[PDB]
Formats: sequence, C-alpha cells, structure tokens
Amino acid sequence: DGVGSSSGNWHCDSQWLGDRVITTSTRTWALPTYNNHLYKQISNSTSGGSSNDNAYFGYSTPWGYFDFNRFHCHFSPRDWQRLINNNWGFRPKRLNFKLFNIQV
Amino acid sequence: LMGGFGMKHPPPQILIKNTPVPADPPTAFNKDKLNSFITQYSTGQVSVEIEWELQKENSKRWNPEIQYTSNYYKSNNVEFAVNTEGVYSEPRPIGTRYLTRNL
Repeated sequence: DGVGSSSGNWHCDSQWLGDRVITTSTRTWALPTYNNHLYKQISNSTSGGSSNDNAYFGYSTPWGYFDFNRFHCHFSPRDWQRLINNNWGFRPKRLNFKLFNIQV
Repeated sequence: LMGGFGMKHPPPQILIKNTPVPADPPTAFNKDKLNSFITQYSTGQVSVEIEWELQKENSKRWNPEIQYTSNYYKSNNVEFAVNTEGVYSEPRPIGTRYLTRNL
C-alpha cells in the first residue's frame, strides 16, 4: 500500500473451541545481510575440521529463513498445561503465515 | 455458611416408609389400635440425575496454574480406591479453588 499505513496487526492469542485449538503468534524479527550477498562453498576444510566422521561439503547462502517448528512458538505454558491435562491427543491441521510492516 | 447454594425452594424432601402390615388380629372386636405387626423391611435402587451448568476459564495468564493432582510416588493403596478389605475411603478433603482470576 503506502509508507504511512500499517500492513498488518499484532495477533498473539489462542482460541479453544470444542475439538480445536487455534494458536496465533506474532513476533518482531530483524534480518541482516548474510555473506555479503554471496553464495559460498563451505566444508570442514573451510572450518578446519579434521575427523572423517565430521567431514562435510555444502554452501552458505545470503538468504535466511523462518523456523516456527518448536511448540513454545505456538503455545504459552498455560496453553500447554491446558492441552496436556485435558486431552488424549492432538495433531496440527492448518497453517497461516504472514509477513507485514516490513522496514528496510 | 457451611458452603454451597442457598435456595428458597431447595430440592424437596423425599419421604419413604414401609406400610405397616398387621399380624393376625383377634377374632373378637377390640377398639384398640393394632400394636402387632409382621416384621418387615424393603430394599431397592435409587437414581439421582443432576444437570450442572459450567462457567469456563477465560484467563490470559501466561504461566501454568495450580491444579489438583494425584502424586506419582508409590503407596500401598491407591487414593480414592477400595481397600484390600473392600473399604472405600476418601483420603483428603478436596476444595474447588485451583484456577485463578484477577481481583
């Protein structure tokens, strides 16, 4: 839209329906430039590794990524208590992801 | 004051009695009330069904709360279970107040 408008709102709550729980988490992030915008070959040689069990070859990228793959990202400790004391089981169903209010 | 729900019209009293069954009366009339009865008692089943309305917790509290629990540690008996002699017991009084609210 424009410079002066917020592109999204903070939504952090959790919502307990009968057989469903909807967690929503909002955080503030910062993204540096990585690798001076470069792709780089990396290996245990570039890091000085020695043992064959630890040898590797790969690439580091200028990119970065989001990880919400831990439960404390989505559940407050109270919500976790509420889950584990009342339920025999749970599984994830849907996912919704948003990036907004970007500031460079 | 002992706790619970005060009511102008509480659940009504349910009164039950075995109806007296006279023993053999005399064969000449007597005006006295009969004091001689067949020894008697009754048994049966009772069902009580109560519907209870609940008020859910809405809390925004972040940290986990106090809850009533059983303790895992080994014991000769299970709490709130039957004895080795068949005697059910209640080991502790349990109140209702665990969850919290703001004041």
